[PDB]
Amino acid sequence: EYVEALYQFDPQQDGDLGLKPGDKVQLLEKLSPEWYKGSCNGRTGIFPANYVKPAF
Repeated sequence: EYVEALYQFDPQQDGDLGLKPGDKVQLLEKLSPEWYKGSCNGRTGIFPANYVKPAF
């Protein structure tokens, strides 16, 4: 499963996966309704679920 970032998430804590709009992210785990774990361009971390939409 892959998702696409719609909004810029600026990371603030170690383990956060920063996102720029258009970035496609491999979804590794849905931790809760509010936080996902994923990978993008070689980086792995967590990000809020409402920054992204389905891609494939």
